[PDB]
Amino acid sequence: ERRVVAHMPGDIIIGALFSVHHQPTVDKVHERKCGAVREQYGIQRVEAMLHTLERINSDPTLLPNITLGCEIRDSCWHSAVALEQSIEFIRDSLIKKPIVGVIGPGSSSVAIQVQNLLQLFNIPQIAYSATSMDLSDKTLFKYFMRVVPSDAQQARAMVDIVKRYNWTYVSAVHTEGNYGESGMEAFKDMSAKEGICIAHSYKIYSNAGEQSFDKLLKKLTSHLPKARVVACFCEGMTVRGLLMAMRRLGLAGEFLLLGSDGWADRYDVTDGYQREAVGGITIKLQSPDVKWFDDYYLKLRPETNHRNPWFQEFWQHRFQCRLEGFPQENSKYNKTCNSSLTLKTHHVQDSKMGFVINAIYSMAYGLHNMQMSLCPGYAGLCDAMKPIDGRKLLESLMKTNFTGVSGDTILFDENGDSPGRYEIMNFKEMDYINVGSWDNGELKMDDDEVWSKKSNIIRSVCSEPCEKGQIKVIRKGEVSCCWTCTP
Amino acid sequence: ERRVVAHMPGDIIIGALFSVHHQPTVDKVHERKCGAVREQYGIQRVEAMLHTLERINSDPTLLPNITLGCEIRDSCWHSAVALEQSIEFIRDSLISKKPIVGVIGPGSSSVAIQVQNLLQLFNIPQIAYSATSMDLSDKTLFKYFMRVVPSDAQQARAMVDIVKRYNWTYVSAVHTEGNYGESGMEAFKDMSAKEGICIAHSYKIYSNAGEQSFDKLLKKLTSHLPKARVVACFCEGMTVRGLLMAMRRLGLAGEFLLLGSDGWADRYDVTDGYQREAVGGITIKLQSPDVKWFDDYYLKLRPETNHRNPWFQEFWQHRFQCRLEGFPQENSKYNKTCNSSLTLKTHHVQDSKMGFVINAIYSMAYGLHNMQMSLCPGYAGLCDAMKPIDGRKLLESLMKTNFTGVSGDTILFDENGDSPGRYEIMNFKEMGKDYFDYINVGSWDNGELKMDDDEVWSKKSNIIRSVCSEPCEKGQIKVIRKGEVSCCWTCTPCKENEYVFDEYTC
Ligand SMILES: *[C@@H]1O[C@H](CO)[C@@H](O)[C@H](O)[C@H]1NC(C)=O
Ligand SMILES: *[C@@H]1O[C@H](CO)[C@@H](O)[C@H](O)[C@H]1NC(C)=O
Ligand SMILES: *[C@@H]1O[C@H](CO)[C@@H](O)[C@H](O)[C@H]1NC(C)=O
Ligand SMILES: *[C@@H]1O[C@H](CO)[C@@H](O)[C@H](O)[C@H]1NC(C)=O
Ligand SMILES: *[C@@H]1O[C@H](CO)[C@@H](O)[C@H](O)[C@H]1NC(C)=O
Ligand SMILES: *[C@@H]1O[C@H](CO)[C@@H](O)[C@H](O)[C@H]1NC(C)=O
Ligand SMILES: [Mg+2]
Repeated sequence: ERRVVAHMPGDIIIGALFSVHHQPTVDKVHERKCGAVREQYGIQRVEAMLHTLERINSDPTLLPNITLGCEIRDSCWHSAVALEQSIEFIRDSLIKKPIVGVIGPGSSSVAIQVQNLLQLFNIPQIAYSATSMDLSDKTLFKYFMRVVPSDAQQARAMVDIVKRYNWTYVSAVHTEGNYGESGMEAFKDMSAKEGICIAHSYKIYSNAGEQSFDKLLKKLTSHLPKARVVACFCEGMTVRGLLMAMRRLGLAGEFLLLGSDGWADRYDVTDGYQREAVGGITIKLQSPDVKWFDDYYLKLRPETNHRNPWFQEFWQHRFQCRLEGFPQENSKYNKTCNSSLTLKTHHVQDSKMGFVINAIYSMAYGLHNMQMSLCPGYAGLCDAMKPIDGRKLLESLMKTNFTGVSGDTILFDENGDSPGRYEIMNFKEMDYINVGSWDNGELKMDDDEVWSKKSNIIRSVCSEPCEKGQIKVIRKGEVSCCWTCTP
Repeated sequence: ERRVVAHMPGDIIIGALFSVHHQPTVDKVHERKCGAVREQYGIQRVEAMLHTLERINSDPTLLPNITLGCEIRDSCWHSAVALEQSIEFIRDSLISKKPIVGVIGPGSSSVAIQVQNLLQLFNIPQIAYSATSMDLSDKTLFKYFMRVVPSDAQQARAMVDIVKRYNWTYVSAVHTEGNYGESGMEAFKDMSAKEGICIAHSYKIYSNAGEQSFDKLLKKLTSHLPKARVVACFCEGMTVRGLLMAMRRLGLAGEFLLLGSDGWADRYDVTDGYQREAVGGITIKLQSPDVKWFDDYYLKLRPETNHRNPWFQEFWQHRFQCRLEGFPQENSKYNKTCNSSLTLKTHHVQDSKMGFVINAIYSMAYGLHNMQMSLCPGYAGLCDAMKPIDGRKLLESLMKTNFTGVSGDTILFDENGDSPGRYEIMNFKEMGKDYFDYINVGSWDNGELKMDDDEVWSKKSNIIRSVCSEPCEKGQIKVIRKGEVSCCWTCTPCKENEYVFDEYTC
């Protein structure tokens, strides 16, 4: 109740919807009472927003004589609360200091709802983790950009990997959802057009159980001789459940798991089942650590950081102590916060931190190019920039081309989507180790590191090529890659 | 004469009078045979017209589903030829094909006066891009005249507020006699006198005499050396250079402060090689940024491709002093032949008032758009109320027009069809090893005068004082009206038995 907002003043104010708290319980959905505080998706991304705007105001090349402000609201990873705060943006325009554009939110569905709201008022929205290829349609989501690649780009990466190693007959398993269905149908179309055959579409949920995973493993073994590669558009723990199935049913290394981004180099899926895990090839989303972010965030102190209102709550929650003498001091904590406490103690940077920073820079560069166009000779905001036109800002943001925080030359296509830049990992008995890269179609790889020799490359084919004497290829009737050699 | 016209088709056609050629020789004024081609005032402004109409037709927000055409005629900077071409405008208007809705230009203020006197007879709105003379401010006499440039009176107001800001009560005045000197000087006199500033004397000097008259006038200016030191200069370009040559000759090196006009704003040919006496002067420059997209268009042009501009072959041959072999408009008497490597980027200088030409074209376009939005509310193109366009209605729309210019300016016209003044103040300072340069010191935006006080002067003591009489002691004031000047008094002791009635008499 009476939600707080971390807002920074400036000549231009950019809205931000971060997931500071967890989504409310099933009970309080009609009440909108968020859960515990979130470290990575919350406080870290809020501080990223704040310090990135500070660093952008510091830069004299980008937006000179203009101050960038923000208004950071808690989305709580739930469509309803995000809609509440987006409505607060829409009314807070009212025309103090209207919101030019919104950053986020996290979830793709929550992003869809926030976009359906914002496009009604011509407010450009840039996402940092919304990947579902439903948002690629710009007739339905006119003002939606994103610095992350769609799920279709990842399915394209898997298609070209299966292509490169001449795997014509492959099985398919996906975690059913708005990600499984999407990635799997994109993979099906792309593979079928490239000349690859699928056994059929297998869907397994993560919370099925330790018997449905075994039934699905047997349904996958029902194609044991011909197919050996299982294209896996799967969540994180779905791969661990299938590795537990490989342990149970004793299929140790009888199949090749082409892992998705859910299982990229995340140890918690393999550890203690590393036996069956060896051999798998996984797609990881290339995300380097933003050094200067860590340098800023790890120095923070609740004694000093007052602009982030959730930082006192976060300090008490992370260290399970009580910030004695502070305004947001909470009881029910037995221990008291020691002055030695530091954020460096077991610090893990946010998964997609680089993408949050890149989206903030995307908004900043769009505003800067709009100022350079509308106000040619002016340094700050001339009368064409007062007020900023949402339509014109969108026009500029669609054209935006800049070099990201990690060296990426990030730019948006006609559909407001960003190019895919993944790195391929192989789980080898030495750990996930890098084996190649995928840059928007350009697939380079270390062929003689995933396999020792050219003979070791597992073959996945339904029917062997017909004899030079006995050539006549005849379609059996069930699959296109299964023929009968007749005279 | 069979003059050629650069015309572009459209649903609405806008006339334009640009100065493609020089004005005819004194002999051929009754013959109307124009001179050499002009790069900046000519070809550049013609291409500006054409490409600006292209870019406006590209915009779906401004005039959607309507095509803007034009008819670009050579005014030759001479009243007679401009009247000829304006007559062709008004007659193919009367005949209907494709009447001329409005005219852009011309350049000269006198030629603008004549063209306006012609056009207003047929209710054709005219927008000027360089006609500044404040004679055109009267709308009872020039009912259909707009202009995106400020009047000369706005510039005199800028000088008045500059003299005001630095407490310069007693200043001398010099102007180049003409339709600009007289105007600016009388406006300055009225404004200064109302603000509380006195004039030492108003000297008028012509640009063509000199080397004796400049020295006599410099001596007449020195006849007030101690009291007055600031000389408000409503002067042409080379008049300031003549006065700097006088300062060189008579050895008055930095004995006076020259408050320069737009004739000498950052115009180097006035200072160069006399930069010694030029240092210190404060000049008003008309803020004109470079139109990037214009250059991007113009510098790519090629006579092999550009056929819509008929003068482009002549211009290509003249600028590069070569011969366009194999072309229809190929001219002899050129010894060299045109190389295929030749580019317009070679020593390119954008037109002085290019932004204003583009802003005038946009003014006409936005006026037409607002007229279409009013007459035809739901319609996209031209309904029957827009067929035909009423000159009176178009004028009504253009007077109310308010839009954001090419450079971010909020261009709008007042009740007198004049635009707000947006000037920038320059100071000629010695910047290091023999590097003399005009440097920005502040801005004047229709009354709002911002400035960098501690950059034109190092300290508050360095600010030159220009005052006739020092303030009288508070006890014994008795300021005496001599009878000749309004603010030049003599401080006298008030009679011991008399009382201090006011600050003027006892
Ligand atoms: C504008 O920016 C310059 C640096 O580029 C700075 O020196 C100046 O103080 C700024 N002025 C305003 C009014 O922001
Ligand atoms: C992106 O911008 C750079 C300049 O920083 C330019 O060289 C490059 O061609 C641009 N690329 C695209 C695709 O616009
Ligand atoms: C206006 O022009 C567009 C093309 O830009 C065309 O599709 C549309 O049909 C036109 N509208 C009318 C009413 O003619
Ligand atoms: C002008 O005089 C007033 C006092 O009448 C003073 O306050 C002001 O600073 C002066 N301005 C300048 C530029 O000297
Ligand atoms: C054309 O230009 C090139 C480069 O400027 C020059 O080397 C060449 O000699 C020129 N050709 C003629 C015929 O002058
Ligand atoms: C802009 O134009 C409108 C015409 O409707 C006028 O009322 C308004 O005063 C103009 N803006 C300014 C700042 O004068
Ligand atoms: Mg900045």
